[PDB]
Amino acid sequence: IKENLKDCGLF
Repeated sequence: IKENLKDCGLF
């Protein structure tokens, strides 16, 4: 949801 991009490198 949020984690799959936040704990990768987006927002």
